Amino acid sequence: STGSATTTPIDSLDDAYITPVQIGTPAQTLNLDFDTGSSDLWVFSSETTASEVDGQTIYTPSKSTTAKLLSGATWSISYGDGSSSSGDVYTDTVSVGGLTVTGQAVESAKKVSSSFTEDSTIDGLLGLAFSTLNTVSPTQQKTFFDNAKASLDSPVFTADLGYHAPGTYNFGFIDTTAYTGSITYTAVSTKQGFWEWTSTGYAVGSGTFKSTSIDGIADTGTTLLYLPATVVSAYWAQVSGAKSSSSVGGYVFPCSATLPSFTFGVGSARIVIPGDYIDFGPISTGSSSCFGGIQSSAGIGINIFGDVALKAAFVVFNGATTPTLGFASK
Repeated sequence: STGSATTTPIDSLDDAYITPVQIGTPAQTLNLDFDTGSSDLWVFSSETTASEVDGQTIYTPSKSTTAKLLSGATWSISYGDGSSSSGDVYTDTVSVGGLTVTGQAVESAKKVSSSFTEDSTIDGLLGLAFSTLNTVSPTQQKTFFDNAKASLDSPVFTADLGYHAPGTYNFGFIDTTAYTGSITYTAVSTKQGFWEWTSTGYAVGSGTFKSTSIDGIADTGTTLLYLPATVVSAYWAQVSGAKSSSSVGGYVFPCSATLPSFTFGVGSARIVIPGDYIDFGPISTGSSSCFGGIQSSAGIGINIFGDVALKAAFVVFNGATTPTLGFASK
């Protein structure tokens, strides 16, 4: 089997992407944030504290004839941005772009933090990291990908995120029309539960390539590109007037600038992030100070190849017995 679904930016800045997901019988369609940096499928629901729901579409398990309470199961998660959610668990039928899993753990939110409430466009998350990170207790649950894997034509999914435009998540096949040149595969460590790999270096604009190992994670659920302070300083030093602002919480730059591209290495291959991808617009409405899309990972504890990087590539998440990551230009 295979699945194919369109993923759509939630706003004009590509702050996140939502993908429609069918849950239950009859289908309840929710727009979820596909997140290769976490491993829980959780949804706004009929159980969510009413004051914490503001515009989202909710899952009502009592209206699904295939929903079954997973007795005794609870979940609780906190993300790297400080947001959180928690609740109980159902199993139900879940389909993505034509691909169907029965008995998928659907984690029903009883509580969500304010950032989730304030984002009316995201109805929940669908985790695509390794199932070892799943928070369900006392019996850890498998991700959608994990559950589908054996049935897929090939044990892979691919992320093809758009710049200010829709893109695609495919399951079970590689669309050879969706990229240019070749796919370069690189090793993955699953020891932290992430799609963790090592970039071979970087370049700023038309500058020379710096060969240096950068360990980080391929994370569709993170907006920006988070890299070591040395690398990030070298980038923003090429933008007149750019500076790190502790009051804003990162590098800002004059909205009148033309940003340079940023290249990262995948083995001997190179992915180029156009400068426009690195502009996240005014820090506040009407400001001429703009927020940068490349930020320091210092104090995160890990480097993160978020959407800014990933949307510049066609990315293969290869879930073979020995997982690997593949990157192509497009």
